[PDB]
Amino acid sequence: SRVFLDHNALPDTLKVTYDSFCSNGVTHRNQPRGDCDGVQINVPITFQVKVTATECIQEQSFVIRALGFTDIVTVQVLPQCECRCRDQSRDRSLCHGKGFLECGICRCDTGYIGKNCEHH
Amino acid sequence: QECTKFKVSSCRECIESGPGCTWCQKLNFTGPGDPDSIRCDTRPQLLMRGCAADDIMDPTSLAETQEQKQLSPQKVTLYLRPGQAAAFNVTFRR
Ligand SMILES: CC(=O)N[C@@H]1[C@@H](O)[C@H](O)[C@@H](CO)O[C@@H]1O
Ligand SMILES: CC(=O)N[C@@H]1[C@@H](O)[C@H](O)[C@@H](CO)O[C@@H]1O
Repeated sequence: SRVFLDHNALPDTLKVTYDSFCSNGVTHRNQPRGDCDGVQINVPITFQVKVTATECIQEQSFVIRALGFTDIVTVQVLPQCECRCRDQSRDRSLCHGKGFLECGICRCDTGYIGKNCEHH
Repeated sequence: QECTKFKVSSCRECIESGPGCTWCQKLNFTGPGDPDSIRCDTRPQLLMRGCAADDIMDPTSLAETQEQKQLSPQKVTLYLRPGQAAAFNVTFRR
């Protein structure tokens, strides 16, 4: 009847909270771990896990388990810090063809200056 | 919905400035009297200045699950943007 959801020790860069949607419409929000009482036979209970990174982390994994049971939810974490901008592959005229286009900005080749590498 | 950056010079630096920060990749977006940092702001702010929705870079936290006994799913992959929570539900039934 007493079901707790928790995870193994994590680095300071990861924060995880649990929302517990127990029976009888009893709901707990943003707690250190999942916690519900009762749980009738074959009656599913849902926990909403929220994971927040404080910086661009190195990939790693961790596990979530219900105390007293051998089940394991494997959680793999990856950073989402890269921008997928358009490059100049289909236009030799971009940046006057004298610099690299990086997320809207031209990084001119040596000897070239200007926001579009036009001068000098 | 808030973005506090300081003289950011790239999209990466912008994204690292906060979860509400986005980057406009539109060519010539910068005016004569403006620093490249102008490209970095909240989504609504960039739209106001004419940046098209598809020119706004905004990597977002995502959760993908895969597939038992008491707990499900069994595998979860999270892509985490700093400061932006990724959410996924775990179901317990016995
Ligand atoms: C985003 C997500 O998958 N979380 C869901 C939430 O949307 C839903 O309102 C709640 C009640 O069923 O269960 C989980 O918390
Ligand atoms: C894409 C854009 O608006 N930039 C224009 C470019 O198209 C044009 O060829 C050049 C010279 O007229 O001036 C700016 O670089």
